[PDB]
Amino acid sequence: XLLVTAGLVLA
Amino acid sequence: GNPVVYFDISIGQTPAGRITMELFADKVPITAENFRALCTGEKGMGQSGKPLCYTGSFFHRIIPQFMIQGGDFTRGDGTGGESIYGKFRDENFVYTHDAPFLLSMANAGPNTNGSQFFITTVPCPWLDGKHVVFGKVLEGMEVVKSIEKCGSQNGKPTKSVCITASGV
Repeated sequence: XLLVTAGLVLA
Repeated sequence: GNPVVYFDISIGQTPAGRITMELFADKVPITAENFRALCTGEKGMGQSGKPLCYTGSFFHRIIPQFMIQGGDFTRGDGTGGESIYGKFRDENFVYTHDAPFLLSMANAGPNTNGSQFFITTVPCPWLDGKHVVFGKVLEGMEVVKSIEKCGSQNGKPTKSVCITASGV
């Protein structure tokens, strides 16, 4: 999807 | 009252210009101070053995019609970064992602703020209550748009986007 993570980018 | 900081940006080897940002230290003082100090580099060397500073780091993940993400000055790929504090808690969710050109913290879940951040290029309300919004772009909106156009659906930039200088 549209997330803003740090390490495991998800959907 | 609110600090104003800047990034000078190169796209490839070509200076693109400057993004100038207001930090909402009045409402989000801990989060704003972390970002301000990482722009100046004034806290010096960090726990990762690298300068606590955005200078030289890249926008490593760029998604058109979503946002531009940077601030990983320790690993350069989204797996690193560190705050001046050594992760920190989500300070508050006073501000919402209701506009493009807002600055907000990337994280790896609740209370995991480090140095990574993003500048929105669309409203991102699905992120409200999960990412701490702490400032906005004052000038250099067109530079953000130029960075955004360097994005991809998998987030990998099509051209490197470097913060060649940062500070107050």
